[PDB]
Amino acid sequence: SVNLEEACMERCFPQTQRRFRYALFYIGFACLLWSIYFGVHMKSKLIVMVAPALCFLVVCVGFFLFTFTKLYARHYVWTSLVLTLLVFALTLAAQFQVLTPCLSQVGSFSMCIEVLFLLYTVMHLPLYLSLILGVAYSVLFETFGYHHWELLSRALLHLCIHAIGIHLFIMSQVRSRSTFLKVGQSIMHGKDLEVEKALKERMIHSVMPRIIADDLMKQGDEESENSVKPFKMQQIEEVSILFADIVGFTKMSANKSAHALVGLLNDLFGRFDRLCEETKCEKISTLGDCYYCVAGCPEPRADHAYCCIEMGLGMIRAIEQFCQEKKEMVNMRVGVHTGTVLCGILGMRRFKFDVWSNDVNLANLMEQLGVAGKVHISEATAKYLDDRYEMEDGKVTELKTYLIAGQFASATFSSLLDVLLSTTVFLILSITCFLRYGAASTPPPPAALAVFGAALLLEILSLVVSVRMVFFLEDVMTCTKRLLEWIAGWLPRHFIGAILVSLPALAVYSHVTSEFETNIHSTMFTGSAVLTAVVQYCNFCQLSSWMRSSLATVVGAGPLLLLLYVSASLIGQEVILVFFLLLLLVWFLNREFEVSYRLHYHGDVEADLHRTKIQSMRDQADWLLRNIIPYHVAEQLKVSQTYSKNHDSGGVIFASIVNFSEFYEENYEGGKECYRVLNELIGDFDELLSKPDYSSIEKIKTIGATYMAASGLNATQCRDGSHPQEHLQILFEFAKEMMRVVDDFNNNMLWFNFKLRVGFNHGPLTAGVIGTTKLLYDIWGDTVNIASRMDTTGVECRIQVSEESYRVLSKMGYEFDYRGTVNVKGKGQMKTYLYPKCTDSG
Amino acid sequence: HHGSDLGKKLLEAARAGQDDEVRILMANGADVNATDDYGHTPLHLAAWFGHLEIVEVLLKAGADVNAADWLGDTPLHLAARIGHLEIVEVLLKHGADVNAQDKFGKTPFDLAIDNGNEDIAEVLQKAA
Repeated sequence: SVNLEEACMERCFPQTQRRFRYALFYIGFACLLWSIYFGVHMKSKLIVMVAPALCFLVVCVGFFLFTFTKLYARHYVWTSLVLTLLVFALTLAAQFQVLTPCLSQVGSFSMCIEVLFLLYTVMHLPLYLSLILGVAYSVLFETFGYHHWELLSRALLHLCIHAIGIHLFIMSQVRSRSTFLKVGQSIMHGKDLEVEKALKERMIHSVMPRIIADDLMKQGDEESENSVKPFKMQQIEEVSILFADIVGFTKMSANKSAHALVGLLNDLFGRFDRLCEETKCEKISTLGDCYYCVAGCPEPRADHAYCCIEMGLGMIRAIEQFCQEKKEMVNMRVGVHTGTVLCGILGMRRFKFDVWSNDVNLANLMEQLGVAGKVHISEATAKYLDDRYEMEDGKVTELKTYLIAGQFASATFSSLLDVLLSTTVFLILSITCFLRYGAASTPPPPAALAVFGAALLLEILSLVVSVRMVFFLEDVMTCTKRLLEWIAGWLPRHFIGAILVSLPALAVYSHVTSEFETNIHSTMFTGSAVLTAVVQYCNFCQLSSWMRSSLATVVGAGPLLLLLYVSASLIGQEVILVFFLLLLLVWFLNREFEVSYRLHYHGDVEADLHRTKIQSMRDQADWLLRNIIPYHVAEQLKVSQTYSKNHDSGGVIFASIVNFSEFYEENYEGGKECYRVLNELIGDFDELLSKPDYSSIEKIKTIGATYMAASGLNATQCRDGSHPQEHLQILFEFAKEMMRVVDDFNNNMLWFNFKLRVGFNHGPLTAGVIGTTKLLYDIWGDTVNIASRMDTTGVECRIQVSEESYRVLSKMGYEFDYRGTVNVKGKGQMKTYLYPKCTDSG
Repeated sequence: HHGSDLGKKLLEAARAGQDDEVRILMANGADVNATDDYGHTPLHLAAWFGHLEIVEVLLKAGADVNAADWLGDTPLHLAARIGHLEIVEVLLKHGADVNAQDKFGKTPFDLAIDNGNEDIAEVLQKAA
């Protein structure tokens, strides 16, 4: 991830700049204080030690102005390198000329500690060079102080300091990486979410009209939004409805590849609906070879009949132009009607906006009764036609109608890390303070051993609690641990942290309660160890800032303010100076780390917020995709443009309520309740499909008040341990369960009987997808219209079956009775059989 | 109530006409106004199956007067739809409103008219 890990430090510049500038200010200020110390108060015998202070002041101001340059954006690393080399040399030089019996070890060790920290935190250099420079500095200082137990103690101090530093460095690195990664994820997600929104909106407008979609995408109906995870229907007056059917549609589908048909129909209907949007009339849907539209449905218009007749003429023009274009002699039956219609949406599966009345059937019939190439207008169309065209009356030769031919980063893990750190460094500091004794093996104070025991016990219990919580040990039981964990909120963390951060100061004061005022090495040792302890009080970054700062300062320095009176004073003034500087460091450093923790938290929350917002949108869009098309053609179009297929044999059933025709009482305003009841009925019908065994059945769509389904095509997978014909039988019991459900609802319906005509067939068919930027899956073939016509020549509560389907089912166990002989268009005479037996009295 | 097989069982006994079962269920703390999923009522079921004695049992069991289905019809409307005068009388003596209408938007006079029953029409036309 070289590009990644390069852009990472590409984005991290101004923070590094700010840290550098603070470091420079601090080092200059400390050097100025030591110049003042060496000048006014004491060391009046020489000017040797103030000139280096002045020159370091000027080099600091030089770097201060230097950072602005353009030869810095890829060179600041080595700039910090040269500055740290300068500091190295100056510090060792300030050490070199000592051990006269001229400066005590307290100031030397101080200036060592600040050099080491400004190295580890701010300079922002790689790890291995940093650590080798640290160990080199440590050894050089400790061996240049010689110009053995005390020295060994100082070395151990160096090791503890290095531990603190390397830990803090790693923590800063990890916290730096993680926030950039999280903000990167949050940046990535928004664009994809905006894309998903557009896809959802497009598909919604595809499946259902413009007006209701624009009214509802402001979630005017919360039920609609919860359903599309409900809506309303209306009744309207004086609307124009147009139908058109292909003449000789079976002829063009004799022995083709079933592919050119899909594309040519795509182009045809693209032209037609193109002209639709360019003529301000609204399409509804299609049935195979039939294309039909309405005018002024969502919003009535005053001159919708003119739009309808102009659509008829334009369709005539387009079909004649295509006939001249590709040379296929076809004509296009047209029917047109005007009247009143109630419009709405039925069902929750494959639901499509539609319209209903007797006038729609009347228009379809009057299309079937008209002549090809000329539109068959009605007297209802002629009430307000303004007769601006050719007036010609064309009637059936075998109602006042006319014919018109045109015109890591886990918060609880860091607790493990820093508790581990505190316990190990504290234990080693106690080791050295115990190691102070060389002549007397036992400590006269017992309080040192008591405090040692208390500390070791407290640290080990905290350690085992942390390791149980993180590793999920559950070594004894879970519920004991659970009531041993939940207590820690805002206050328990404050208080346990306060104790765990304070306690090293008490550890160092373990030994000072005894005598240290006689010998001179003891007091200097206590100063060294106490600064070593007080610097450690910064790690626990999970806590707050002001608490740890005030605690560290007070419980680390104030006791020395107390022990100052127990009288060596000049060493006192220098040591208060060094502790002033030390607290000055720790305040800024701990602030700098708390702010970074805060910002990391402020980022990760919104990362997961947007991540959860995307998922619901994705599932919603996928469900809408599944609403329209089968999954198979969905994944097929993911690498394609269109879909087209054929099946040499498939079963199909058609079914529609027959006694619904008298149930159109319109005394109620709109008659909406009956269609509501129909809606729950069809919703139950869809809920029937939800069974897991119903993967072999494809409900094609709802057609007005009818219901069409097929089978045996979704089964693309064939096994030799299977019979590939069971789809027909299972679909036959699917019809049976439909029969049972309608009977049960008729039982549960209050005083009205519902009966249906149902017809079954099977044969070779073809499948395709039509709309582009719109969507519609559909089926064509030779047996679909035959099945529809035979179902039309059916009997209520009777499963009428095609003769060949009768032959293939008679041996399957089901028994029927021959009904009669029915003559059908396209194929001629055909026999009919009935599934119900002895249903009536006779 | 919870797992209310009592409601469905009392409804099925109500339109079944099995009196002893209804009495036993009543001894079993049967919910008097327990209904189906669709909102039909035991009084309406009794009107459907014409078990008048069940109508009296339910009305003395603590039944309501303006029970409405998903179609919202009050039992007065249902009985005017049937054509049974006695059921209409024993329900209107409870004081069912005649100036109101269900969500179909029609008074019981209209439903008495279209169902061809005159008796209900003169019964209601005398009311205030």
